[PDB]
Amino acid sequence: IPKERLRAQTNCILLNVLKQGDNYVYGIIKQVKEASNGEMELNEATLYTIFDRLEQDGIISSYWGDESQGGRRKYYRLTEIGHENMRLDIESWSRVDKIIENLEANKKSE
Amino acid sequence: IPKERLRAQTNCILLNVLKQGDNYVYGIIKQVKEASNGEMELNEATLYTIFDRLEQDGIISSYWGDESQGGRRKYYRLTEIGHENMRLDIESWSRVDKIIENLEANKKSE
Repeated sequence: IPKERLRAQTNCILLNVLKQGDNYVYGIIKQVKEASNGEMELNEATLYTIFDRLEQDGIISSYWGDESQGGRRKYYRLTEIGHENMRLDIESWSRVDKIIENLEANKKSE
Repeated sequence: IPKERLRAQTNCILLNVLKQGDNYVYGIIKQVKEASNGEMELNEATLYTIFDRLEQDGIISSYWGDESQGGRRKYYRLTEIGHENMRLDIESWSRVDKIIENLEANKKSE
């Protein structure tokens, strides 16, 4: 319950980083540290566990980057399904919020 | 994934009904039908499955109502833990949204 809340919120934050453009682990981790004012310092193990599921479910794809450094670097991209699922999320959840303000309003009536 | 999104959103809507005051199945189902403009017509089986978990985890409590009708009627109440968990949710998720607008802003910088 305290770990389940986080799981969703981490996943949400990570996918929004990939919304800003394709990225690789440390690029993501440093961006998250920055935008969360140091609160959320992500682990590589955590990020890869989450990314390994997301890739399986077709929400993100991985590809090899430019190797003009003399080394491998895995980039991550938000797929088509993942863009769509991200849109439906905002659609569903704003609808929910309309349904809730209607229940707070049906109180005022009754 | 399409069923997991709903599970969370149903749970959220149901707990907000119990925010408006203690209630019993059909009172809840009719209120949800109303505030969702007929879209969400809940099943008793569904509602009770969800409520049986929520009660186990201590988020809601059940009690017997007034029996001046000559019949049993189970009411449901949002517990202390459940009020707190509902507050933390809004706390965490608005923070998340700050973290996201910061990632959409760190783009504009870079």
